[PDB]
Amino acid sequence: XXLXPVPE
Amino acid sequence: GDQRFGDLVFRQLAPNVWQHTSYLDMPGFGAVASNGLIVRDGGRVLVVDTAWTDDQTAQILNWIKQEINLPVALAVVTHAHQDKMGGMDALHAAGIATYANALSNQLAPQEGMVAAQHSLTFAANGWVEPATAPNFGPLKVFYPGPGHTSDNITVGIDGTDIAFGGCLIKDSKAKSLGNLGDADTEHYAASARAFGAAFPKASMIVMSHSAPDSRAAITHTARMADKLR
Ligand SMILES: [Zn+2]
Ligand SMILES: [Zn+2]
Ligand SMILES: [Zn+2]
Repeated sequence: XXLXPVPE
Repeated sequence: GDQRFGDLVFRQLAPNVWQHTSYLDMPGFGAVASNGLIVRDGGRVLVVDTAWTDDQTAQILNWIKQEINLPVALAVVTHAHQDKMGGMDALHAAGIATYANALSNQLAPQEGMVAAQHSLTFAANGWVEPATAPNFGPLKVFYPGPGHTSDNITVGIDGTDIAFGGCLIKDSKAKSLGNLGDADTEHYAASARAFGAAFPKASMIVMSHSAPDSRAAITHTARMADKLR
C-alpha cells in the first residue's frame, strides 16, 4: 500500500 | 524533551526548529514513525513533509497554532509517498502554499498522492532554482540525485546544525537500506554522498524513520549503497 518503508 | 499532542510527537531540535513525528499502526507489523520539520522564521512557520494522513497533518497545524501561534507560509514535501505527502489536502484546506520537486508533482497521481500547488526545479549541480522557491528563508533545498526514489529532495536549515535527508538517509546503525524494490540502487551511494557535500556544516542529520543522528548516518547509507553496485 506504499506505506513508506512497508511496500504494502 | 518530547511533547505529545494527540497521536503526534514534537521534539525541539533548535531554538526555531522542531521535528514532527506521526505514526501509522500496521496490524502485525506495529507503529511506523515518520519525521518531518517545523521551522519558525521570524513571523512565519515553514513545514517540511506532511504526516501520514490529513487528520494527523491537521493536528500538526493545531500544535503550531498552540505552541508557535504564527501562520504557516509554506510547506515543502520531499517525495511522492504517503509518509511525506499523505496530508496535502489538510495543508491546502488551511490555505498553505505547497512546494514539491516537479517530478514529485508529475509522479503524484500514479503514487495516489495529491500534487503540491508549486513545482521546484533544480540546476545540474542539484541546488533548487531560486525563482521556483521564493521566500524559502533558511530552507536550502537540494536534489541529491536518485536514491530512495528518482524524485527525493533534501533540505538544510541555514544558521543551524540541521540537514534533513528524508527517506534517502538511514541511521548509522541500520542493518540494511530496507526495501530496494523501487530504489535507484546504481545512483543511491552518489546521491547520499552529494547530500553530505551539499550541507558540510550539518552535524545533526534528521531522517524520516530514525531519530536524529550524526554525519555517520550519511557515510553508513553511502557505504551500504556502495555494495549494491
Ligand atoms: Zn519513507
Ligand atoms: Zn518513500
Ligand atoms: Zn511507487
